[PDB]
Amino acid sequence: FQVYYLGNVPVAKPVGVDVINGALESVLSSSSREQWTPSHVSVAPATLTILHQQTEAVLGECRVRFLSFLAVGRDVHTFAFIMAAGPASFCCHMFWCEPNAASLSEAVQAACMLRYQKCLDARS
Amino acid sequence: VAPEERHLSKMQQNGYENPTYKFFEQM
Repeated sequence: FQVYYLGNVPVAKPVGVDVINGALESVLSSSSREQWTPSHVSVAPATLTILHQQTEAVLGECRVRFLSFLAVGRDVHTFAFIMAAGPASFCCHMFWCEPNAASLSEAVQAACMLRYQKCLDARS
Repeated sequence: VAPEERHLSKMQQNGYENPTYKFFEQM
């Protein structure tokens, strides 16, 4: 079906379902569905690229090695991941997924798994 | 418990810590 990019917000910690549900509640409170940006995520072990639906304009690109955490929200449509934007600086990227966030969350976990193996292969 | 719902509940309850970041962090 369809993914919507909800945007991103700073967060205080690199990990935690509490942190991502906090971020999702803030963003959900301050936007209406009409404002949500239709999009899709190009997932690779190196990077995730968030692309606008028709135009394919780049809305973000995130390196998988600095993704610290990801989760599905308490509402099953929600997906979020936390990026270590810097050593002590964390940014949460959030999505609404129809029919639910399962396939996208699992793709992004899979990128992290393959990227991690690369890190081990690099130093074997 | 469908195959979806098991992985799905874990994704909600626990999420997932990227071992790449945890690896590259220790060093």
